[PDB]
Amino acid sequence: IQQLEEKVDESDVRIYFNEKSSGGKISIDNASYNARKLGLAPSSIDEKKIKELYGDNLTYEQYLEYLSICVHDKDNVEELIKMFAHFDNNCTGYLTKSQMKNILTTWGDALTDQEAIDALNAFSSEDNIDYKLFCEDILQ
Amino acid sequence: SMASDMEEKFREAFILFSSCSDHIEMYKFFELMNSFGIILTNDEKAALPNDINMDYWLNFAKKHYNYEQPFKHINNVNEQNTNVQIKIDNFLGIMKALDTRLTESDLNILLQITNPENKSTLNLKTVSQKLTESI
Amino acid sequence: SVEWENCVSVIEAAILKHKYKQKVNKNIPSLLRVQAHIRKKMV
Repeated sequence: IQQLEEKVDESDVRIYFNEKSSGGKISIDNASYNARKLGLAPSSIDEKKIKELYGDNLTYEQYLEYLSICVHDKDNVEELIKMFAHFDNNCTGYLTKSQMKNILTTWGDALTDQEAIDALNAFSSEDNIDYKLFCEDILQ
Repeated sequence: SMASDMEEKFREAFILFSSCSDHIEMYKFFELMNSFGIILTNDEKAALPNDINMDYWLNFAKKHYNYEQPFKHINNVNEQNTNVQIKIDNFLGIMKALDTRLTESDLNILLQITNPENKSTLNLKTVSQKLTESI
Repeated sequence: SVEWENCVSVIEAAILKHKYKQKVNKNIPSLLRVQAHIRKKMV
């Protein structure tokens, strides 16, 4: 795919594989770690799609396919804020750290309390979080 | 444990009914507990705090939930009216008669979980079973 | 009948909870993208 070659460093794709491969194959967990190091953002949907095709352990070529489905070109602040907008009861565009922690740890590919509180402290030292800004920061 | 595995669904439901607040309005707390089949006596209601938070709810839920028959109060009417195949119409009549907060559209969601497609005979023991299945 | 009042309280409330659940599920695909980008930022 011409969308993959443009977004990721082709040498770092080969190298990150060598950093984690074993018997000519890489584990899905490691392929997702590599994808994140390359600046992609796989979800459990992307892990389920490649597992149905190839199983737990990926050849180099299977690994290149996995990186192509991890691209997610459509992602912007409008598409990320849908769950925060749902729970914003005062129409202020802010949520407390507790509110975001609960949202991030209850549904979807839930974060742990630590992963969630770390990500939020990394973005701001203040209790009220502009959820539009938070999504801008994690996108860039 | 049955209790620890419920804690996920109890936390989810507090967030949904509080609209992700720290404190839940009392009328919403009554819906929250009723949604898991819990009904208090007026004397137990008098002991509730007015400021209800997630931790209160989680201890309250783990104690008052009926692990074997979550929706006992649906089947406790079966002692009054024994297992009978209420007409899909007669059952809608029983619902709109008793003061209810559920619309005809909400009645369809109830039909969509319980019927599912038989559109003929409905006993209260299936609707309790269907509603436990969708916890 | 208190037994009837009980029975409808629990049915209305259980449908309410289902409606609230099916409306947050509409937003989960979105939330997976937030979680995905957080996991990427923090790798």
